[PDB]
Amino acid sequence: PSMSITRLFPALLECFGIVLCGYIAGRANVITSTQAKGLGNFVSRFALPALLFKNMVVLNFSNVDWSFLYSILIAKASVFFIVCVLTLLVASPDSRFSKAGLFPIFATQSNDFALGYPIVEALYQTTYPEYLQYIYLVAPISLMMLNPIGFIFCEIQKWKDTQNASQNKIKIVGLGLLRVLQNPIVFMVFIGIAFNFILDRKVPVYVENFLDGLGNSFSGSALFYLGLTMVGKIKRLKKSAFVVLILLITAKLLVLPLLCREMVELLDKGDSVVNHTSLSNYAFLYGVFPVAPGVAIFATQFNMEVEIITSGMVISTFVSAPIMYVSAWLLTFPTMDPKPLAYAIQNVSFDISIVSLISLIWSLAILLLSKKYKQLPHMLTTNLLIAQSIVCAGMMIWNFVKEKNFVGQILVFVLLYSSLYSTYLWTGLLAISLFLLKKRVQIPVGIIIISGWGIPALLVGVLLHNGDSIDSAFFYGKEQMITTAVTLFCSILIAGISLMCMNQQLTRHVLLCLLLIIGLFANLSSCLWWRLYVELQFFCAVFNFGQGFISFGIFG
Ligand SMILES: O=C(O)Cc1c[nH]c2ccccc12
Repeated sequence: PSMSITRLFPALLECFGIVLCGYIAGRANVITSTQAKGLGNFVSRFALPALLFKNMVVLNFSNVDWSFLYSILIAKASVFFIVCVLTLLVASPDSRFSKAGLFPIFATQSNDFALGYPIVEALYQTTYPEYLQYIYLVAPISLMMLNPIGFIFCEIQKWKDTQNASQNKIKIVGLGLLRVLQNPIVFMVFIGIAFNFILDRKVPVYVENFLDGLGNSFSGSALFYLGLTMVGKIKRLKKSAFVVLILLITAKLLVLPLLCREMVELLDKGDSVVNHTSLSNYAFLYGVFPVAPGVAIFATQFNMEVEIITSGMVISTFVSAPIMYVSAWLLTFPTMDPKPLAYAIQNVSFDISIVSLISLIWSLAILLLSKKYKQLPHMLTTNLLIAQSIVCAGMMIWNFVKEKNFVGQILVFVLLYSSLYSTYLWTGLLAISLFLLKKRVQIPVGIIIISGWGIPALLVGVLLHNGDSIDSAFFYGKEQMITTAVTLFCSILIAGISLMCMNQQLTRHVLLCLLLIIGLFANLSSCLWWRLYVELQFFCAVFNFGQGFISFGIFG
């Protein structure tokens, strides 16, 4: 196989676990924001330049696939151009140039060294080791090609804000270009290239241990500092800022990886289908890396668009975790026969149910201990999150019970499927409560709760076979798909109608409902449908078990 895809979930757990460590440490004030800069300086001024220098000196340029680099770089330049032109057209005069600077940098600059490299290493270290080189070429060449342009627009803004000025364009260009040169990523690549040539790629035996020690310390240290910097960074954005942020995160995490993939398929005219495919897949995963923390640092250095950029970088980081897991598996499925693919979807489900369960336990613990479970709409959220926890238990039980008895499968299917219908129902009932709350009303909490669990249990009672199935979604056949479908059509209608009525704390609950409704749509589409089917089986499994992670992201 082209990707060791089984190595990705541990690598994401490493990455986002160490980010979560840093986030917990900042939240708990184990480290204050001023103490965090001590780690940030080590990370950025010592560990990163050592890592860059080391890898640059070792790098065999007579084995670089320049067509991959040109592809990713043209893809980034395209997204930069698109976001820049589109920003200049859409943004208002008073900050169009800061936006046209920072939004294209945001949309293109990846978290390549801290998050990209551990993930690439996990996937490709054994199967395609030269792909690890391209982190160190794409990420710096990306900066020195695209960042000066964005900085030039920030210097144009700074010039224009200094309204009395009439100063020269060459100052703007040189000053933007100099900020690129001053970046450790850029200058240690020039230096590392110089010592690649001087040293015939041999790092000196007596300097190698130092460069190992500093460079190897980078990854965890950077991920932890990324966690610390993520604390307190998502501010309540305006509607327009939130839509813009969604668009820019879509640029970074959807448009850019699609263009990376397309460009590799244009420009890699090499012969081997397997090499072409794995490189194409790597192009997509490369595009999926979150925004680099450096962009937020630039925004702070310019004092421009800082809330959008900082929030978006944080949100991009959190959103990249599932997108990257989901994408990498999705891109692996074409290479898998249908039974290895069935077990792959259960492995995905198990992996997702682990994180979701942990996130749900935390979310429930917060809602219970804060006693927010006594309030509305939070009590309905609490019931939804209980149902989501029982779904995640259902998956981990199903993983081990999947073909191992018969009546056990019925009890494992019974509780798990009833909870899955409940998650769907509570998604609608939650939106209903938001409408009723926004209306003023004596809200019928007891009826809402007992329906949100009893209607699911009655739906499964009505359903109560396919005993040999690996996938629980078909364990009671087409009649299960019908019962699931009607449940989803109920919940989608109920939720969409009640959110529409609501449109005539509570805002976060609307965001949860929107995101879950998009998920219910996937599982309804997949039920209405019954390679694209295995892909939406993945999106259904992903949602069915992973919905608790969305709940956590919005309440945590
Ligand atoms: O985006 C990257 O991978 C580079 C980077 C530079 N300074 C950082 C601090 C924390 C995490 C990553 C980085």
